[PDB]
Amino acid sequence: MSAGVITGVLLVFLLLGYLVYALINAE
Amino acid sequence: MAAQGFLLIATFLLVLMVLARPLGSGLARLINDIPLPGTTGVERVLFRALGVSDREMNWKQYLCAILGLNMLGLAVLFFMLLGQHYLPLNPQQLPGLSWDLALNTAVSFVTNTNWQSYSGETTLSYFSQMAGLTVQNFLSAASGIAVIFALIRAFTRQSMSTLGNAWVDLLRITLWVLVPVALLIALFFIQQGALQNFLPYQAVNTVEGAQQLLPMGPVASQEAIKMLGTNGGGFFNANSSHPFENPTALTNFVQMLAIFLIPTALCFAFGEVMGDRRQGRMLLWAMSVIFVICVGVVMWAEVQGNPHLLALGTDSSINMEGKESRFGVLVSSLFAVVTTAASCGAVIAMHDSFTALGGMVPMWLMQIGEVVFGGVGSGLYGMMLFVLLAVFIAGLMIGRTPEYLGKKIDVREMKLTALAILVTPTLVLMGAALAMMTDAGRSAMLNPGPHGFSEVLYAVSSAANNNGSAFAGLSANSPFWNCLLAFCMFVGRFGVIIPVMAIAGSLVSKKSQAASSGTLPTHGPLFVGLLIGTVLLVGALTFIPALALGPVAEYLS
Amino acid sequence: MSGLRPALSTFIFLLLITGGVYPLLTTVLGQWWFPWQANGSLIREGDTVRGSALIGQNFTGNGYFHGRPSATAEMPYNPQASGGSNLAVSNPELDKLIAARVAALRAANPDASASVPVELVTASASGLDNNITPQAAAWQIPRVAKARNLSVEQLTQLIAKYSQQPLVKYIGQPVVNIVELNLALDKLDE
Amino acid sequence: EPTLVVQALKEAVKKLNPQAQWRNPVMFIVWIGSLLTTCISIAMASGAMPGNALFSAAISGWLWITVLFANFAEALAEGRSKAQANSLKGVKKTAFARKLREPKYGAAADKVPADQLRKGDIVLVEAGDIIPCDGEVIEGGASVDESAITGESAPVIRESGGDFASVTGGTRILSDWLVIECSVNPGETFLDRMIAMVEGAQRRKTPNEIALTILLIALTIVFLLATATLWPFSAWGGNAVSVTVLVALLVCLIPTTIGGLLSAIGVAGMSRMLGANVIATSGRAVEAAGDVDVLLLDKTGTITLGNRQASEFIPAQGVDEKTLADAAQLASLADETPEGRSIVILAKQRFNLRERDVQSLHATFVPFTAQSRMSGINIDNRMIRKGSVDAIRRHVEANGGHFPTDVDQKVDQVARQGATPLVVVEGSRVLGVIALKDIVKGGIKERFAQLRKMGIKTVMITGDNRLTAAAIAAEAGVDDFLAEATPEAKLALIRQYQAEGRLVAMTGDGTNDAPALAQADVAVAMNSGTQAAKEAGNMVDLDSNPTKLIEVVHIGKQMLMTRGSLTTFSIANDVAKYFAIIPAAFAATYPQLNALNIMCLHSPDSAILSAVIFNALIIVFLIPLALKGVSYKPLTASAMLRRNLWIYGLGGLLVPFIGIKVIDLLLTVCGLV
Ligand SMILES: CCCCCCCCCCCCCCCCCC(=O)OC[C@H](COP(=O)([O-])OCC(O)COP(=O)([O-])OC[C@@H](COC(=O)CCCCCCCCCCCCCCCCC)OC(=O)CCCCCCCCCCCCCCCCC)OC(=O)CCCCCCCCCCCCCCCCC
Ligand SMILES: CCCCCCCCCCCCCCCCCC(=O)OC[C@H](COP(=O)([O-])OCC(O)COP(=O)([O-])OC[C@@H](COC(=O)CCCCCCCCCCCCCCCCC)OC(=O)CCCCCCCCCCCCCCCCC)OC(=O)CCCCCCCCCCCCCCCCC
Ligand SMILES: [K+]
Ligand SMILES: [K+]
Ligand SMILES: [K+]
Ligand SMILES: [K+]
Ligand SMILES: [K+]
Ligand SMILES: [K+]
Ligand SMILES: [K+]
Ligand SMILES: [K+]
Ligand SMILES: [K+]
Repeated sequence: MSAGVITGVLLVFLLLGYLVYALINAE
Repeated sequence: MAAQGFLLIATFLLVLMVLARPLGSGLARLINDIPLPGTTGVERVLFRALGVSDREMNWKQYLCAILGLNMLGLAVLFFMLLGQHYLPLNPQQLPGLSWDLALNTAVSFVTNTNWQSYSGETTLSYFSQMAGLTVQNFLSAASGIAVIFALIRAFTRQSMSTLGNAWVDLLRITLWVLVPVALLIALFFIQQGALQNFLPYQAVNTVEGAQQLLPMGPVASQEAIKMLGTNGGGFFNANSSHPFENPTALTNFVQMLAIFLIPTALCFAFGEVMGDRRQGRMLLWAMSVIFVICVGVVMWAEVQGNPHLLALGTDSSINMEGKESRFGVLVSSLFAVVTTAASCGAVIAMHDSFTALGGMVPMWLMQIGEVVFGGVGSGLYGMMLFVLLAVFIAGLMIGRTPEYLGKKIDVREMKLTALAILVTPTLVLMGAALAMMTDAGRSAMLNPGPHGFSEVLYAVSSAANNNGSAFAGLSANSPFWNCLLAFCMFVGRFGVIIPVMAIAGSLVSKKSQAASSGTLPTHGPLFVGLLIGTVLLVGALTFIPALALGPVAEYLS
Repeated sequence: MSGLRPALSTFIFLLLITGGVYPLLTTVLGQWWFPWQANGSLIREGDTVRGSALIGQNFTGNGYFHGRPSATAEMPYNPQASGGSNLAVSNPELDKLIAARVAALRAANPDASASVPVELVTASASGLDNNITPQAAAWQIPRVAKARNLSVEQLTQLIAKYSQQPLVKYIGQPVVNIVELNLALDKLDE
Repeated sequence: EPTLVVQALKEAVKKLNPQAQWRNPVMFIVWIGSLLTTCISIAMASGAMPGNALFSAAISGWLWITVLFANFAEALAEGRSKAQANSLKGVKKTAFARKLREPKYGAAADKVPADQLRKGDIVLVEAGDIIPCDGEVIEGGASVDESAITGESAPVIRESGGDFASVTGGTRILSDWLVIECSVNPGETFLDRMIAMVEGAQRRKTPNEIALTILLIALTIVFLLATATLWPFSAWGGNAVSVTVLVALLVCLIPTTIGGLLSAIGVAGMSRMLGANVIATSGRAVEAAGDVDVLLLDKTGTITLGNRQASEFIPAQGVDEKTLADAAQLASLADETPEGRSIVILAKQRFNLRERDVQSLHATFVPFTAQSRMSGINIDNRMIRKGSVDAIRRHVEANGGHFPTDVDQKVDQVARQGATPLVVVEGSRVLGVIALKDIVKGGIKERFAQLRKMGIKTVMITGDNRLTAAAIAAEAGVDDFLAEATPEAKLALIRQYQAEGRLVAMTGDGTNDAPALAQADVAVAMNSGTQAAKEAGNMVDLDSNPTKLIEVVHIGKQMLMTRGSLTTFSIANDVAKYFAIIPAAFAATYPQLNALNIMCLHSPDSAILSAVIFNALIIVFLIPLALKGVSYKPLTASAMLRRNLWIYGLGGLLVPFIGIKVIDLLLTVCGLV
């Protein structure tokens, strides 16, 4: 797609990965 | 009208509980590893011949067993669908399916979703219908009942490191709960008008001189296992609207009873095996309250149909479009709520032709996790995850460590419950997003406006929540749609099964305490309302923006 | 190794038992107890079939009873494509189709009431709908009587003969089998 | 909220480092969205993207204010803990020590600061100087003002007797020289351990907070998925929803109240625990003390548990009130019992009794004994023993003195009042009676009945005979009582109470009941030197009150239910957040969705600002509840669930509507939007 759309989708994916990692961890 | 609908709801509910309590006792006997009467003596010989010594296995081995049998089913069905023309029972000599449709159908029928992106009578042969669909409708249902059997066993057993036997569980479920009851239901279907033949497609000389090619086949047995196992994979294009499939209102009533039979009997079995029936009655009360409210809302929405019919000169404004005539609009609405609450792809009525408000409540009620009388066992451990959230919140309120029926809930259980509750909404949301950012997903469209996004969201919810009920206007035969829905079905079922299995394996290692006065009871109207509030509030917080962009915008339009 | 034996054994046993025995036993029990119900309920009149008693047929004739709209692929009443009209409530295409059907039925039935029944203008879930309400049949009586040179009382008696009320009033609706009613109408007239 | 603390804590807040933010995932997500909205606002102001370029700036600023408010919550809790930390440590930062080479006073006093001196030394302290060392005493004697531990300022005798020769902390001496050999090094000093505790906040999260963060992270994930998927969904129908509106809805939907107030709740609850004279190393033990089902209260050295305390002084015929208070203060000076502490505190509150010059008296002091139930001194040749009325009657009848007069109707009057009569004697003549009244305003019987209504069981263990134990049990209102206690018997009692799947919390002596304290799930140790106690675990009670385990149950259930109530409140606000933002967010994509705006708001950007402003300000408005906990009513579990629902779930379903409405009304009157 476009640059803004793809950077929004990738930022959402990194935020989701960070939140899943935080849920897996206990700190 | 309102009195007729209330009478229908009350009659269906009371007949369901009456017919499902003895099946609850039977499933309780299967849970407690006690053989059914008239089964031992040959059950031991069968296990000796099959090489199963009834050796107890833990959660890792049990989950690996169920998953391996599910991969075996997926592979066998995929090869059978690719090579169906080499196999016998080809009245029309139908060619083999394409790779995308074959993979989607295989994943759909192994994941107990039974989504259909095709017309059955012009796609699949008699051998495919007889083996690859009926066997999977038995096996996926048996796998779900086995998972909930092991979860109930985990809630019972004190400080043991094992759960049960997967092969004994699946064999007992399939041979005693599934085959005889579906045999009785299929015999009633042949008592009514339904096909159980193998004749070729009989050409018909129409009275006015047209040509009709009637699709004969082995329909009644697939109907019976479809209705009993909460499957929803129809023989024809219409999953239950076909008169060779649902000829009478008595057949429709038996269909709804068979849909709700095993979730109700599983709740009764849970209540009996725990020792305290109040927990099973708590679950039944919560699901029944949500179900009654949903049926009332959908019945009112379908009775107060479109004003366009009244404007263009019809005697009534009842939305009869996309609904069969042998069943009423109230019966169609009740079946829609039943089939979108219990993870069944069978439909009396076309759900596109439903009113926006009457199609919102099926959509939201299947988006909450398919937990209100859901699946076959699947909705019961969906209720288990939701009551784990409820007991965690309530334990926080009362200031004590959360404890459901004696066993405390800890960090590992909280993590796995959170992951299991995360798995299906994320699949719905990213699947609908990926369908809306691609022209391959936006090219299969039928209706314009917010109803089109409603169609896309309903299809992705059907894949991810193991329903298979479809807004049939969406053309899901595209390779992208088939792959996306198959991925959603696979990840949905198996990524809910795996963390709840880790929950069971965590729960077997714990010892239940003694019910003191300080412990919160898990029964009563307070906890029933708390669980209802938890389920509806989580479903709202997950899907109000999507329903606002879809069915709410359609209704206000 | 250790898991490949019971998995394969259970899978082959359950596959054979279910897929072979259950449809075979169901089929032999069906063809032994309910023939002409497991075989399609085909109306047979002299070594030929004129349709099932359940499927329903396209009736565009003036002297016949017109059923519900079907909207199936490649043909109105096509059992090979037993789908349905999945047009939305807010669909202008459905609005114009309903308006066209209302105009056509008003042109075809002038002596009846101005407000057409909902069943005759709204398509069914499966296009193979053999059933209409007795009120729709009573709406259709005058045109059939004028076409066949019959009486309203005789048409009402025939419709009530072929009206099939359910066992319980509130689990369904009373319906009229259009194909059997038209076949009996033709047999009585000729 | 005093200004001199709040301003410094805001100065600590102003460091909004991302390293300090990513430990809390909810407000790290809020911080990332705030930075995203700020960058969008700067790009729109420069000219990269069109639009308002001021609505986005206001949204970004208020999201930054939300982050600053959560940091204000956390740092306000840390500063409230550090105020009580510096109320004890801050004297010892700038002080001095008087060293010595031999235990004899007749030596040259070396001047070493000794702020880093190792153990096994010899120091000196005299004439109001602050004691800089924590060890034992081989000779000397002085009155010690234990303000830094007790918080009530009461003198104690610190002399080499065997049990009264243990100094603790930077504690003020009051009489004369007292040689001290410090047996610890810095780091294991009491003030250093309190420093490590107040800097040890949220180093290790409790399991309850961990599971709550897991649920909050799951809610954050589903809200993030819905917000992120709104752009593809709304981009098909009309124009797409603006990114700043999506980030505002994301932050305003994510539970940020409890997400920003969780660490504040934990630190404020542990500060409340420290203010209850309880040294708790970890909060997991506090949560377990909130989680137990039975309570064991070891009464072996104290009298009538610890609720009864001194209320007023009743004189005699031949004595004066001042002389009676002087005798009582001198008798109970050498008593670490809560009864003797209450006697000293009451005497101080009445007549400002102070330093007594113990070395000039040249009197050997005998402490309290469990078997004798007696405590007295040896001034000149007379005994100033005091205790229970039966024991002191036996003591005065053991000699040739005549029996006292009118004391029978005096103790009858105080028994009709409902108090335990404490009697002092000069050796032959009874100097008066003291009424020990319960310090609980609602009554210890009502408190124990409320504990019974909570479902948690109360059991007390008495070292006396069956009659005294039954009398004290009937006076208090406990469920079970034990007599002739041995450590084997109490360990067996703990085992047979744990045999039915129940959690046992037991308080007692850390030096005499250590294996049974380790056997119990929660151990509120008392009457110890506290060094090995804090080393092993064994939650240290400062004033040695046996009834403070009830206070831990209070502060150790209140934190958990405050967490749950605020979690439910933050979850329930989001219905009104939908009803405020969804018509505002979809005003141009679907203009038909304005019917969902049930509250008559002016404009969509005004609605978004109102919702974001309320989401920011709710943390500030719930600061007092998070700091003070919840004023909860002890009832059954179902009744507590019903009350907590009716208060906090209905608050979350009602007050965001009112708050968003009044904030939008203020915005429309003031004309910003
Ligand atoms: C609009 C009406 C709303 C209410 C509908 C009725 C709901 C039940 C009524 C309960 C109230 C009266 C009972 C007094 C005690 C109350 C406390 C209690 O816990 O009751 C449990 C009550 C009995 O438990 P229990 O007496 O405490 O236990 C005694 C035994 O030791 C435990 O073992 P046991 O109970 O299995 O053994 C006894 C049983 C032996 O078991 C059997 O062999 C078969 C019987 C089991 C099924 C019974 C039929 C259940 C049908 C439920 C749905 C009815 C239609 C509702 C449709 C609503 C549509 C708006 O035989 C019985 O005696 C049955 C109890 C008789 C009471 C019900 C009378 C039957 C008439 C049908 C209902 C008509 C209305 C009732 C009056 C309500 C006021 C208007 O539950 C039952 O009645 C049967 C248990 C299994 C079903 C529970 C699931 C309930 C589903 C709710 C559906 C309703 C819709 C939701 C409302 C939506 C609103 C928005
Ligand atoms: C916003 C929060 C609001 C909180 C509401 C709290 C209401 C408290 C009212 C104050 C008055 C109570 C004082 C007397 C107490 C003792 C009376 C008694 O026997 O038990 C009554 C009960 C005491 O609790 P319990 O310990 O379980 O009862 C012990 C019994 O032995 C065990 O019960 P039993 O079965 O043995 O009782 C036998 C008999 C005894 O009858 C009596 O004597 C009752 C005496 C009180 C009369 C009031 C009627 C209470 C029961 C009707 C509840 C339905 C209407 C709900 C109205 C709510 C407002 C009151 O009852 C019956 O005839 C049939 C009972 C069969 C059980 C199935 C109940 C039907 C399902 C309805 C579920 C709730 C409605 C759906 C809500 C959906 C909202 C999303 O107190 C209640 O009133 C319960 C109503 C609670 C409504 C749920 C609120 C839902 C709000 C949204 C959910 C929030 C979730 C947020 C989560 C956020 C994070 C995820
Ligand atoms: K399904
Ligand atoms: K289907
Ligand atoms: K879910
Ligand atoms: K689920
Ligand atoms: K399911
Ligand atoms: K599922
Ligand atoms: K959800
Ligand atoms: K969650
Ligand atoms: K919030």
